[PDB]
Amino acid sequence: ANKFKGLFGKKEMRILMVGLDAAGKTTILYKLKLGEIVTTIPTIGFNVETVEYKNISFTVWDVGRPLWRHYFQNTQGLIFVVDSNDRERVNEAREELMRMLAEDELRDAVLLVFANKQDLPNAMNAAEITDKLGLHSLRHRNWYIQATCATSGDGLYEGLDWLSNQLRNQ
Ligand SMILES: Nc1nc2c(ncn2[C@@H]2O[C@H](COP(=O)(O)OP(=O)(O)O)[C@@H](OP(=O)(O)O)[C@H]2O)c(=O)[nH]1
Ligand SMILES: [Mg+2]
Repeated sequence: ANKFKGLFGKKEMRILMVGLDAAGKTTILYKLKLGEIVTTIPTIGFNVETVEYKNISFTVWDVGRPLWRHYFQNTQGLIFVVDSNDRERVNEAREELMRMLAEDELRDAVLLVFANKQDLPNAMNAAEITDKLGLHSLRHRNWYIQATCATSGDGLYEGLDWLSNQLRNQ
């Protein structure tokens, strides 16, 4: 029994999940067990991973283009995954997140931040990640931060349940 397959209602739901390389995004995709990850290379050096099961679709790429903006406009949910143990690159994660949120095509996207790798000893917790990313500053933005360990699965249901509920009841 796959807990994610009935988590997104029955209407079309499109989610874009991005983040710096090594944040844990591909790990999350596999954990959903929603089918084969299809990799496309729309242009050399731009790798896109897609998972689709019935009404739910995840699109994934690393950050850090015209095609990006066409992916944006159809995006209802935006997930930003961050390596909570990588203090050296947390500011870079912030700048990439803020760059995406400045895009008009994502103006109405609901934002879920996965503060990933919470299993590691010296990982910043979700409150610290919230402050380092400046999420309290966000304007006209429906956002949530969820502590996760993608390799164990902890937190993934909780975050996606929050996001799905927001998308289905608004
Ligand atoms: N400790 C820990 N590691 C995690 C967690 N999530 C992902 N990882 C690990 O981090 C590395 C990068 O994950 P990946 O999903 O490839 O990230 P990406 O797709 O965002 O680039 C992988 O290890 P490798 O590259 O070494 O195989 C993966 O196993 C987590 O919650 N905790
Ligand atoms: Mg990857």
